[PDB]
Order: sequence, then structure tokens, then C-alpha cells
Amino acid sequence: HLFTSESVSEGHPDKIADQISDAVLDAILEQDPKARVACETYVKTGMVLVGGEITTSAWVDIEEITRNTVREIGYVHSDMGFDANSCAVLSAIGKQSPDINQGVDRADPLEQGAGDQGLMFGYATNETDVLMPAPITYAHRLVQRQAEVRKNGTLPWLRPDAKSQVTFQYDDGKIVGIDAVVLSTQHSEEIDQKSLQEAVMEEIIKPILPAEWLTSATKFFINPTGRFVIGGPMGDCGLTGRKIIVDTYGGMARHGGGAFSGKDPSKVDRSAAYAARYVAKNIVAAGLADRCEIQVSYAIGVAEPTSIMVETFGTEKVPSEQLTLLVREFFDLRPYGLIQMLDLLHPIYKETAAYGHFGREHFPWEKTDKAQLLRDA
Amino acid sequence: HLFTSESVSEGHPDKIADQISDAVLDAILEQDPKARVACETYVKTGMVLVGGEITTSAWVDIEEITRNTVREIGYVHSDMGFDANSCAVLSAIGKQSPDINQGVDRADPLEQGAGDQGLMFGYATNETDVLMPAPITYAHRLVQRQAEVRKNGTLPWLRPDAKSQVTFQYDDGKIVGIDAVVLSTQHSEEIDQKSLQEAVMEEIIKPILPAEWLTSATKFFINPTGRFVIGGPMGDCGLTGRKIIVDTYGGMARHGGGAFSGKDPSKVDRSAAYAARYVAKNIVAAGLADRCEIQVSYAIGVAEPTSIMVETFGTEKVPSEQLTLLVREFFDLRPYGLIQMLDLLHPIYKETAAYGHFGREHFPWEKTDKAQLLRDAA
Amino acid sequence: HLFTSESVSEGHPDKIADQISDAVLDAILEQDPKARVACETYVKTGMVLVGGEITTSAWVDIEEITRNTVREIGYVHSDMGFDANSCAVLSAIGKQSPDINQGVDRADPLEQGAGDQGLMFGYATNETDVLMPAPITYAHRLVQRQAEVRKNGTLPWLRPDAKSQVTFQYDDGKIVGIDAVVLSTQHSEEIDQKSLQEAVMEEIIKPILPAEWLTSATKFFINPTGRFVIGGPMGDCGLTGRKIIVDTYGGMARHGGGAFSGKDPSKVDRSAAYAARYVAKNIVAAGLADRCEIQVSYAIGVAEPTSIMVETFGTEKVPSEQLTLLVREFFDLRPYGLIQMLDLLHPIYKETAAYGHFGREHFPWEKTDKAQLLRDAA
Amino acid sequence: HLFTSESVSEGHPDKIADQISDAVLDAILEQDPKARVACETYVKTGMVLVGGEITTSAWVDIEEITRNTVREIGYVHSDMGFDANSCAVLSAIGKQSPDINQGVDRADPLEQGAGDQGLMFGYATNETDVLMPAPITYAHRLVQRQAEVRKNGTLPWLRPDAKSQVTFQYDDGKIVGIDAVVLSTQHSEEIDQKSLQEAVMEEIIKPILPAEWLTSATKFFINPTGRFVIGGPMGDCGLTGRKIIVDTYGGMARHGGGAFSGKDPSKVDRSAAYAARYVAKNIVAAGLADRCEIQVSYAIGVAEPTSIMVETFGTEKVPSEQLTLLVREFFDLRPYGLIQMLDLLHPIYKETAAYGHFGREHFPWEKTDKAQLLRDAAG
Ligand SMILES: C[S@+](CC[C@H](N)C(=O)[O-])C[C@H]1O[C@@H](n2cnc3c(N)ncnc32)[C@H](O)[C@@H]1O
Ligand SMILES: C[S@+](CC[C@H](N)C(=O)[O-])C[C@H]1O[C@@H](n2cnc3c(N)ncnc32)[C@H](O)[C@@H]1O
Ligand SMILES: C[S@+](CC[C@H](N)C(=O)[O-])C[C@H]1O[C@@H](n2cnc3c(N)ncnc32)[C@H](O)[C@@H]1O
Ligand SMILES: C[S@+](CC[C@H](N)C(=O)[O-])C[C@H]1O[C@@H](n2cnc3c(N)ncnc32)[C@H](O)[C@@H]1O
Ligand SMILES: C[S@+](CC[C@H](N)C(=O)[O-])C[C@H]1O[C@@H](n2cnc3c(N)ncnc32)[C@H](O)[C@@H]1O
Ligand SMILES: C[S@+](CC[C@H](N)C(=O)[O-])C[C@H]1O[C@@H](n2cnc3c(N)ncnc32)[C@H](O)[C@@H]1O
Ligand SMILES: [K+]
Ligand SMILES: [K+]
Ligand SMILES: [K+]
Ligand SMILES: [K+]
Ligand SMILES: [Mg+2]
Ligand SMILES: [Mg+2]
Ligand SMILES: [Mg+2]
Ligand SMILES: [Mg+2]
Ligand SMILES: [Mg+2]
Ligand SMILES: [Mg+2]
Ligand SMILES: [Mg+2]
Ligand SMILES: [Mg+2]
Repeated sequence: HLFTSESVSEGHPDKIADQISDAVLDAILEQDPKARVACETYVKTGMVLVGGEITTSAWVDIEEITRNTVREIGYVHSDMGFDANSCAVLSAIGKQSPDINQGVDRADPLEQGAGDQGLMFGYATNETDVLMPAPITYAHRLVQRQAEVRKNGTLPWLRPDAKSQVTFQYDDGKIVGIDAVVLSTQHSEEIDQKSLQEAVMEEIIKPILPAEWLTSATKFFINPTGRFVIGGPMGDCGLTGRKIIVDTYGGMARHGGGAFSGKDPSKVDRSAAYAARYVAKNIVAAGLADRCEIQVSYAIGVAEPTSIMVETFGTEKVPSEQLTLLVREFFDLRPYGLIQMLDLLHPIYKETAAYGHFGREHFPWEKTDKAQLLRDA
Repeated sequence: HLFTSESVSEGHPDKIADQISDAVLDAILEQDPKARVACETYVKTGMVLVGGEITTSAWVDIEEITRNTVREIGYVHSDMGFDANSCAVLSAIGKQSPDINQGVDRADPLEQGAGDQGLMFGYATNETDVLMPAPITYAHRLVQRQAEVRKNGTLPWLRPDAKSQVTFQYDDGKIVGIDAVVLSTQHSEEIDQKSLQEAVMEEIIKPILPAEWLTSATKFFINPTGRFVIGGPMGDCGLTGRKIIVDTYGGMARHGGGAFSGKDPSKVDRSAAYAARYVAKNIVAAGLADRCEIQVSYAIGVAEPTSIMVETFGTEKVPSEQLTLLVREFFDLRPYGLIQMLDLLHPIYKETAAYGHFGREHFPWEKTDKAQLLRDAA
Repeated sequence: HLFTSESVSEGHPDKIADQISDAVLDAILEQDPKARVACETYVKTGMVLVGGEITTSAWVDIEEITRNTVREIGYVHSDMGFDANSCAVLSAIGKQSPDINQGVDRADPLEQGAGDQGLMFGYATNETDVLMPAPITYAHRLVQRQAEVRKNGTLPWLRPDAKSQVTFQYDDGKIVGIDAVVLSTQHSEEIDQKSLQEAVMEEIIKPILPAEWLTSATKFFINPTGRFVIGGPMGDCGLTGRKIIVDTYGGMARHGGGAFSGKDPSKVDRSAAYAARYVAKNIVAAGLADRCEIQVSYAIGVAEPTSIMVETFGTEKVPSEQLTLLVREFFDLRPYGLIQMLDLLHPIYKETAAYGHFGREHFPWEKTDKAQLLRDAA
Repeated sequence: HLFTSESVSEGHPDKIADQISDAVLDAILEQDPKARVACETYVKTGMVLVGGEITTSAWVDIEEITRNTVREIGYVHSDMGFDANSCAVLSAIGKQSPDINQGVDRADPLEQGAGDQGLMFGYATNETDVLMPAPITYAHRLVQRQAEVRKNGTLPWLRPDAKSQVTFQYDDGKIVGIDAVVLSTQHSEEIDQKSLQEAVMEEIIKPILPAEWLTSATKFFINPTGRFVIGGPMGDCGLTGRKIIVDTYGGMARHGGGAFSGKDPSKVDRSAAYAARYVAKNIVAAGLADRCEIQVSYAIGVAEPTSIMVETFGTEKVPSEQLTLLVREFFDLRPYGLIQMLDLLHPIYKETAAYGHFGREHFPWEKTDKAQLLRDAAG
């Protein structure tokens, strides 16, 4: 069978919004680790609207945070369709509803109730070194490489907006090759399409995709519209939380529907999904399964989860029901437990808002620190 | 194992946005079936912002469409925190990028290119009469029931914002029961929690959930914060395309990340996901599989898909690669082919923007009209 | 001849905007008296947009200030068309341009430059005890009376939005009577027009206007479209700085065009118009003229005014050249000096933003503490 | 004595707002001459918000009108701080309240009610050929000149945002000279202050201001903070109706407070101020006074003005009681009549939204076609 996963650069309008949302979250947490933040960002031709519900003792400069974020992304001139230095920054930030907060923050700190209801999924598969699905990891690297080539001036005619897509060929449940690649990138008007296609293939795609998976029958589509000068917020509206699949496992695993960026750890949409990646990775790391997918769910203002489910796809190396009640022993999945487990009350979330929340070494939910102590029990 | 799906009422802030987006799409398509529409809606305390990229010959009243939509949902008074008749309606609507239209609308009509790149999933499972996963269909019915009991005045203290969550117990791959239920609903200040919990238990949950699946160990969580007076856009920002899982299969199937509402059929994020539901359902209806999950993908401005994948979870009733072989013969999955297959150039999409896009008889992608022809060529 | 002036209530949309701008200003100055503030507010159905240029070390809660200000005004329910508790509050506040600031905050505070170029008028007349023109005085009193009988419950069907207008008859420079009165007020649907008109007459108009100026020839126009249920920002957009004649002299005197509200005192549009009122009032209180109009002008970044003019309409008691010299001697009109002269670096401005900036004698620019000095020096 | 007036260029943010509001009005009136339009515009860094109350059968492209208007003004690049092609255009346009409209559009068109209450002034003076005060005339000419030499490429480092101010010396009611001139203009970073100041002197100030009014005593203030690179909406919020003295008589005459731009002629704030200029100009052109100030006032939903006043500052050549009678005999100041008198139901307003509503004699309220009639009836 064929399988396909996509990713987007830091300049894609939805990722701009995600990044602004987590930039504001970060600034707040630097001052107020216990702040309640639900930051939703809307980006369109000429304007950033930052809104949502925040309850904090912190004082942050929404305008300067936003301009700085768009500046680092690279939109700094009207020729690119968007300029960090001259766009509108609007705030529509209110307070968190008192009807919600009475369910989260309560008497005993360890009794903290879930921020909301909802379902979250985690996933891990041994087919890569970082225990991630291959299609989404190489999609991320393709767009991450585009931004690095753009920023270090190797291809100065590049623009921030870009998307990648890769369609892998599988057999025996293992990678055979790559049947199709797509790399669409915004560009200045100076460069013709033929020069751009060759530069993308040589400088973007070949350094990232192992040539074994590439054949003469491997199909390539580079700016297949034939022109990508208009881009960023000018050609497409950007919204926080509209890339939740490229944020996670590229469609290789199911999703509960919860967005990540702009949300402080009290939101189980984020903190549970990180903890679900945490256990599913460790479970694989201990060789107890080849592939593992966890589903947890919560009720509003209720500490204990309402559902836990371990799925091994017929690859378990110990009975599945032993695997389930071992998750329950070595991981605390109540809201207060998620935050303690992963050391989450820190400004570490802007770095997550582009190129995937999962599969990066240093994230606390990526550490394989309980791998050994899984076997022993 | 236990599996959990959720859904939200038409009054949930994200669904308000989805509904406004598709309400605008509908008005446009009624005048201009060929319009290019990408309508993104942002709703917060006191305001609706309608934005996006539209290229159309149609003239529509964004303000009145929006107020009328919020009216029908039920926010018609400041006591509820939001009033269709006095909120701000802002428009930030631009034109579609010329660099994209040159890849969609090109030369031959049947050589039309995909609206974007992306991946889309479809799904069907025989475990319900409408071939949908059970958790998401009963989730949808719980909030759909909440809106109907609110609107016909049986529980007049109900307010439009509501959510449901059901935890099903599976084993043998079959439904054992329901281990947990959640029904959070916005309410007037008149009624206390005990009275509300009883009324929700009696008028909401019991008429909808088969009593067999309820035991006495079945947990019930009703307004578990203890108060749900503040609600709608006042308590929670609402955005178009932020309920893509409750829009589809409640997490039972994978998702490609594409939102549906506010998008005209030239966006493969919508029309392909509808066509993948179409083929995955008809495949099950022909008895060729018990459960079937389809993945297709496209490259922007390219007619033919870049990937097709039929996954039957080991429940196939014919060889797997003959099942992929037949999808490619009796279904045209190029952009123009999707639209012809399902007759999508019609104002039918507002009805989809709440209570699921899948599992409702009348949608063109729910017809079981190729079921027999798939068993023939099998 | 006939002369007409108008005023508007604290609930008129433009005055809502002025009051929010100056509420924000006051909140900042309480923490940072030397803040640079140019706060512009836009109010329309369902939303308040607070924008402008602010450089300050203060932190103020724009949302809470706005809601509290709109609450005090009385818009607290969707039936009124606007609700302080559920409207959107958006911010678009930037920083003051450093290109402007280097001209204002120079190294030497004594050389503080004018915050902009421009011209400003001050006026006084011994026609009333507070040395204001009579038409604007009584126009303010009518809308202040409307607000009082609304707020104290006398006429609870009144809504916050209202306007007044009075046409006076003059003969040989003296008021002889009132020729026409207009009073428009928003109201609930519960009251019919004829009953409203009688109540406005008895409770608003007759207690405020002197009876000896009202005759059988006086025309009274009360809600003369026949209906005023829709009002506030729903019926009419409100913007800061769009009531500058109501704010000053009601058309009796000239105006240089600069708005007041939302501006810190380094904006000479505000501080130099207060100073010009101060010198005009003190000239008339000193008995040196019956009527006095002062023009002053500035260049941005320059301390010394570009012009000063004293106009007394033939009423002067000492030569006009003497009066102009007395103004130079007794008043500092450089920005540093006038801010110190009037003690302007305090949170005193929200109070000015409805019912007129002049004629209320606890304002520092209304003190006549230089009148005896001027009478002596002349 | 000294008297001062100011003006602003088409690129000043308040004037950007006035021009967008009147461009919207014109686009609507081209399709629907009887539309009810109250279009209010707010411009700040990166965004234009077009709002207000409009009832019309026209459809106009608000975005395209806004972008085209800002392009014509000259903000077309982020280096300038504002870009017509990449700024946000938001709409918050509602409908006119039917409670207002039932008072305006009554069954009998002759009984058309005033769009609001309010007071309006008109003014004329034989100080200049167009019968306007000299200070606002020359202040307008300075910023018009700034825009001209920016636009024709003479001084290409000029940017659109600019302001002027002139202080005239009067002696016995005549201009004797100019005491001070202010000219502030946004500019690119490529030019230094002293070079800019000399270029502004030579190319903007000296070709416009009479040389006999400029002496060694005249003070010249050119970009007196020392830098004006940040400008336009980035430096200063723009709002419709925040230049109403620049729009009219530069402070020489009184004002009733109503803004002009974005309003259709049923708003007497605009149409009755145009009418008041028309009757004042015709009185002075008829030779019946040297300067003349008219006040008119209305009640909302009422056709007959609540007051009319004729002030001639002692310069009248016939009794002031007779002048007021001539005004009532020769001018119709009811809303129906004044809209007919000045033929106001046409897309003519965008042109008014910068460089002043008065003094430009192709406008219909600038015609002196009643002066000879007034001259006859007075004797
Ligand atoms: C703009 S498209 C979606 C279609 C759009 N909403 C419309 O109005 O039709 C979404 C993404 O595709 C990318 N994109 C935009 N223009 C493109 C072009 N000419 N070629 C390839 N990719 C493009 C951008 O990263 C953009 O965010
Ligand atoms: C708690 S959530 C998201 C968290 C929120 N953004 C915050 O500020 O923390 C809000 C959503 O859940 C529902 N909700 C809001 N308040 C609720 C309450 N007291 N009890 C149960 N559900 C509530 C509403 O449908 C609303 O859309
Ligand atoms: C909150 S900060 C002051 C913090 C700063 N570190 C200090 O104390 O000097 C004030 C700046 O942020 C901007 N600002 C935006 N919103 C503001 C708000 N509600 N209150 C105060 N300043 C605001 C203004 O441009 C203002 O100059
Ligand atoms: C609404 S009117 C201005 C014209 C209006 N914007 C339109 O669309 O025609 C301006 C002010 O007049 C007052 N007003 C509103 N409705 C009124 C009514 N029905 N009768 C009398 N005055 C009214 C309110 O104070 C309002 O702010
Ligand atoms: C009614 S018109 C469309 C004309 C239509 N044929 C009719 O007669 O009803 C559009 C209405 O929506 C509002 N509107 C919003 N945006 C508009 C726009 N760009 N152009 C004209 N009207 C607009 C106005 O209140 C206007 O009355
Ligand atoms: C920006 S200033 C007014 C006060 C300003 N809002 C503040 O924050 O202090 C008003 C007008 O003066 C002009 N202006 C802006 N910057 C200027 C500068 N550096 N020098 C001279 N004039 C300037 C522009 O026409 C601007 O619209
Ligand atoms: K208005
Ligand atoms: K006078
Ligand atoms: K300003
Ligand atoms: K005069
Ligand atoms: Mg998107
Ligand atoms: Mg969610
Ligand atoms: Mg949401
Ligand atoms: Mg998508
Ligand atoms: Mg107004
Ligand atoms: Mg000013
Ligand atoms: Mg201004
Ligand atoms: Mg007015």
C-alpha cells in the first residue's frame, strides 16, 4: 500500500498563528508558571488578531511578541505580502470563565480537574530511530530544510511559505521507497520555474530524502501550479490549531481533535497528548510492542481519566491486558500528574509550534527514561 | 478495551463558526455554483469575524446571514452571553490568490487540478445501521437531542452551548456496553444542579442510549464543574475547522487534518473526504469488508491523486489488492470527478456544519447506490 | 437674531468613545503621570475598538476599564442595543513614534516641544456666572437632566442615548427668550410617543429652562421621527473626537479643530485649549472685557507658541495691545509652563469627557486666581 | 494681530480616512443616488476599518475601493509604513436605523426630514478671489504643493503624510505679511534634515507663498522634531471627521461640529453646511457685505430649519433684518429643497475629502449664480 503525510514550514499561515499563540504562552509562563492561557490567533492579509482567554499575573507585550515572532519567521517586507513591522496587531483577550476555573483549580492541588472533556491519542512505531512514523518525520525535515536554506542565504529568493508532501510505498509493514514527493515553496519573482525546480531538488530534497527510497519512477511535483509568488497570510487565512495532524503523527495515528498551541498545561488537549506520546514511546522503547497507540479521555473538572486504551496492532510482546494495567501503575494520568511527570510549567512551547510536537530529543515527553523500568515489571 | 468519542451542540463556539462559514458558502452557491469560497470564521465575546478568500459573481449579505445563523442557534439575548441581534459582524473577505486559481480552473474542465495538497481519510464499519462507528453516532445524537429538547421548550432553561462524551466498552470487536457518559450543557440560573442532572438524565440521555448498554456501574458526569451558566463565545473562543474529529468519525478513523466548513467543493480537503466516505461505505455495503478505511492524497493543481490506499483491518472478503484495483475503476477521484460523482455544486453544506458530516441518509456521499455493482465486479 | 447650540448625553456613541478614551488615559496617568497617550476609540454594534499610540510604564486593564465605563453609562442589556458585559473589547494600541517624541521630550524639560502643530481657541463671556455662553450651558443641562432622571429611576424607560438643542433669541446682545427646543432620547418599547413627550416636557425640559424664556411661541421637538428605540452604537457609530463643539462652546466661539479626549497634556490640542480658556476667563473675570476669544498656535517640537491673539469684540476696557502684553506677562503658554500652570499631570480627565470641558469650576482651567492680578497690572 | 490656520495633505491619516469614506459614498451614489450612507473609517498601522450605517441597493467592493484610494494617495510599500496592496481591509457596515429613516424619508418627498439635529455654519469674505479666508487658502496650497512635487517626481523622497500651518499678520483687517510657516513632511531615510529643509523651502514654500509677505522676520519651521520618517497610520491613528476645521475655513469662522465625509446629502451636517457656504458666498458676491457668516440648525425628522442667522460683522450694505429676509426668499434650506438647489445626488464627494470643501469653484455650492438676483432684490 501507499501512505501519505504532509508538513508545512514555519511561514505557512496556520503555523504563523500556532507560533504566535505559543510565543504568547511562553512569555506568560516565564513570569507566571501557573497562568491559565487559551490563546487563539487569526492571521490574514495585513493583520494579526490575538484572542482567547487568559488569567495571569504576568504582563506581556502582545504587539512586540507578535512582531518579533513574524520577524523571526521572515515576513519583513510588503514584497513578500506581509511585514512584521507594519502589520496590524489586534488583541481580543478576555478572562477565563469562572464557571470553568472552579473545576480546574480546587482545594487539593493533586485533585486538579481536567481542563475540559475530550479524547487524546499517542503513538510510537519502531520504524525510525526516534520511534516516529517515517512519512511525517521526512515531511517535517523537508520543510525544516527549506527554512534553513532560506535563512542561511543559500537560496535567497525563497520566501517563508512552503509545504511538503511525501507518499511512501510500504510492504511487509516496512518501507520500500518513496513513490511521490511534493515540495511547494513561495518565491520572489526573480527566479524562473525551471531554475527553481532544479534548486529545490538539489538543495532541498536530495539532502533530506535517502536516495535508496528514490527511483527513476519516483514522482516529483514542484510548484505544480506553476507560480508561488503570492503567499503567507495574503493568499491564505491562518488560524491556531488548523494543523493538528502535521502537529502529531501525519495521519499514521488517530486524533482526538484537540489543538495544542496557545494552551497552558492545564488543558488536557495538550498535556495528555504529550503524556500519551510519552507512554507509547516508552512502551516501544522497552520492546513490549513494535507499534503502540494510546487513547485517553477526560471529563470536565474531573481528575481521573474516563478512558484508557492501549492498542498494539497485533505486535504486543506481552499480554495486552497486562500492558494496559501497567500503564495504570507507572504513569499518573490525572491532570496534576501529567504536569509533574513531564515538568511542563516552563516556557518551552514556542519551539513546539512548528515542525512537529513529537520526535525531538529534548522535549520532556520524548525522553526514554522509563524504558528499562518497563521490562522489569 | 474502552473507546471514547465526543460531539458538541450547534451552540458550541467552534460549531457556531463552522455553521456561519457554511451558511455563507450556501448563500453564495445558491447564486453562483462555480464560486471559489474559503470562509474562515472567528467568534468571541460580542463579535463574529468572517474572513477568507472568495471569488464569486454572487452578492450576499454577510451581516444578515450571520445574525440569522446565530439566531437559529438560539443566542438571542445578553443573558445567554451572546445576542444575534446586537453582536458585531466584521468582514475580512479577500479575493482568491491568482497563483492558485491558475492551477484549479485550467484549460479542460475535466483536467481541473486539486485545490491544494493534502491527505484525506474515509471510513465505514458495519457495527451500525448507517455504517458509522457507534461512539460518534451516539455522541452526535446526545447533543442533537439536547438542542431539540431546548428548542421545543421541554427544558426551557437550557442554553445552546453543550457537549457530549460516551465511553464504549468493546470486546470481540463488538459493543459490550457504555462505561461512561458525559453531558455538559449551558443553563439558565433558575435551576439548581440536582434538578438539572435529573432532567438531563431523564430527557436527554435515556431516550437516546439503548438501556442494555447502561449498567449500574456506568459512570455519569453531568456539568461536573458544578455550574455551566457562562457559555458560548463568552467563555470560549470559536474558530472554523476546530472540530474536524467530531465532524468525521470521533477518532475511530484517522484524519488528514483538513477542515470542511466554509470550503467550496473544489477544495479536496472536503470533496475528497466526502468521496472517501462514499467509497468506504459502498465497499462495506457490498459486504466486501466489515470495516474499511480509505486514504487518498493530492498535489496542488494536479488532477490525478498522488496516493490511494484501501485498508480493511484483516476483515476483507476478497483479496486486498483486487479491492484497491476496483476502487480505481468505478470511482473518478480527480477533482472534477469528485464533484460529478456526488453532485456537489448545490447549497447543501450548512446542514453538514453540526452533528457530523457522515451518517445522514440524504447526503449524496451517503447513498449506497454502487453497493451491488461492487459485488458484481468482485 | 437666533442662535442655536446642542449637547449630547453620556450615552451618545461619540461620548461613549470620548469617555472610554479618557478613562484609559486616567488609569494610565494614575500610575505614570508623564505617560504619552493618544487613545482613539471606535464603538459600533457589539464592539469597542480601543486604539492609538501609547508609551507608558503603566499597565492598565483596557477590557475592564471599557466595560466599567460602559456600565456606568448604563448600557447593560441587549434590549438597550448594547451591553457592557457582553460586547467585544478589541485593542489596537501601538507605541508613540520616536520621531515625534524626540521633539516633545527634549533633554531640557523647560524646552518641551508642543506635541503637534495646530491652533486652539479659548473663550469667555460674562453672559453667565461661570463665564460661559448661555446656549451651550443650557444644552448641557438638558442632557445632564435626562441622564439624572434615567439613573435615579424617575423615568426608568429612558435609555442612555440622548441629544438636546436650544435656539435662543437675542436682542441687543441679551437673551430675550428661547425660540425652539429639541430633545431626543432613546427609550424602551414600553412607552408610547405622546406619553414620552409629556414626561420629557415635565421632567427634563421645564425644570431646566427658565420659564420666562418659554412662551406660546416656543417650539418643542421631542423624538420628532416618532420613534427612538434603536440607539446607542447600534443606531450610530461612535468615535473619539467627534463632539469637539459640544465639548467647548457650542458654536458661540471659534475652534481650531483638535479633539480633547484620550490625549495626555503634552498634546497642546487639549492642554493649550484649556490654557486659552483659563486666560480668556481670567480676562473677563478681571473685568478687562465682556467677551474674550484667544487664539494660540504651535509647531510640533517647538516650545514657544507660533502665535497668540486676543479678540474682545469691541468690549475691551484697555487697549488690545495692552491685553496681549498682559497675556504674555501673566501666563506661560509654552508646553512646560502651561502644564505646570494648570497642574495637568493628574488623572482628572474622565470627568471632562461628557457635559462639556468648560464651565465646571473645580477644573483647574476654570479658576479665576489671576483676575485680581490682571486688574491690578492694567 | 496674528491669525493662524493649518492644513494637511491627502496622506495625513485623518484625510486618508475621509477619502476612503467619501470614495465608498461616491461608489454607492453612482449606482443608487438616494442611498443612505454614514460611512466611518478608522486607519491604524496595517489596517483599514470601514464601518457605519448604509442602506442602499448598490453593491460596491469595499476592499477594492479602499486599496485603490490608498494607492492613489501613495502608500504602496512597507518602507513608507503603510501598503495599499497588503494592508487589511475590514468591514463593520450595518444598516440605517428604521427609527431614523421614518423621520427622513416621509411619504411626501417635499417634507423630507433633516437627517439629524444640529447646527451648521457657512462663511464668505472678499479677502480672496474665491471669497475664502486667506490663511486656510494658503495652508491648503502648501500641502497641495507637497503632494504635487512628491507625485511628479521632483522630490521623490517625500512621503504622503504632511501638514502645513501659516501665521498671518493683520493690520486694520488687511494682510500685511506672514509671521511664521510650519511645513512638516514625512520622508525617506535617504535624506538628511538640512537638505530636506532647503528643498522644502525652495520647492514647496517659496513657490506658494507671496514673496512680499515673507521677510527676514518670518520664522520657518520645517520638520522641527528633526526627523519625520515614521508617518502615516503607523505614526498616528486616522479617523473620519477629525479634520473639520481644515475642511472648512481654517478657524476663521465658527463651526457647528458636524463632519462631512462619508455622509450622503440627507445628513444636514454636510448638505446644510454646503448650502450655508452657498448663501454666504452669494451674499458677499452680490456686494451686500464684505464678510458674512450664516448659522442654520435643524431638528431630526423635521423639514423646516429650527433657526437661521445672518452675521455680517458690521460690513453689511443693507439692514441685517433685510438680509435675513433675502435669505428666506432666495434659498430653500429645507432638506428636500437644498438637495435640489445644489444638485447633490451625484458621486461628487471624493474630490472634496482633501484640500478643503470650499474655495474650489466647480463645486455646486461655490457657484455665485444668485448674486445678481440678491443685488436686485436689495434695491
Ligand atoms: C492557499 S492554499 C488553500 C486554497 C485557498 N484557501 C483558496 O482560496 O483557494 C493553502 C496553502 O497552500 C500554499 N500555497 C499558496 N499558494 C500556493 C501556490 N501558488 N502554489 C503552491 N502552494 C501554494 C500555501 O502554503 C497556503 O497556505
Ligand atoms: C473548558 S472549554 C476550553 C477551555 C477554555 N478555553 C478556557 O478558558 O480554559 C470551553 C468549552 O467547553 C464548554 N464549557 C464551557 N464552560 C463549561 C462549563 N462550566 N462546564 C462544562 N462545559 C463548559 C463549552 O462548550 C466551551 O465551548
Ligand atoms: C504594559 S507596558 C509597561 C511595561 C514596561 N516593561 C514598563 O514598565 O516600562 C506599557 C506599554 O505597552 C503598550 N500597551 C499595550 N496595551 C497596553 C495596556 N492595556 N496598558 C498599558 N500599556 C499597553 C503600550 O504601547 C505601553 O507603552
Ligand atoms: C443616528 S444619528 C446620525 C445619522 C445616522 N448615523 C444614520 O445612519 O443616518 C446620530 C445621533 O442621533 C441620535 N439618534 C439616533 N436615533 C435617533 C432617533 N430615532 N431619533 C432622534 N435621534 C436619534 C443618536 O444620539 C445618534 O447617535
Ligand atoms: C442591500 S445591498 C445589496 C443590494 C440589493 N440588490 C438590494 O437592493 O437589497 C447591501 C446591503 O448590505 C450593507 N453592505 C455591506 N457591505 C456593503 C457593500 N460593499 N456595498 C453595499 N452595501 C453593503 C449595506 O447595509 C447594504 O444596504
Ligand atoms: C502623529 S501626530 C499627533 C500626536 C501623536 N498621535 C502622538 O502619538 O503623540 C499628528 C500628525 O502630525 C504628523 N506627524 C507625524 N510625525 C511627525 C513628525 N515626526 N514630525 C512632524 N509631524 C509629524 C502627521 O501628519 C500626524 O498624522
Ligand atoms: K455617526
Ligand atoms: K461673540
Ligand atoms: K491622533
Ligand atoms: K471674521
Ligand atoms: Mg489552513
Ligand atoms: Mg479541542
Ligand atoms: Mg475549540
Ligand atoms: Mg487543511
Ligand atoms: Mg457623530
Ligand atoms: Mg490635532
Ligand atoms: Mg487627528
Ligand atoms: Mg453630527
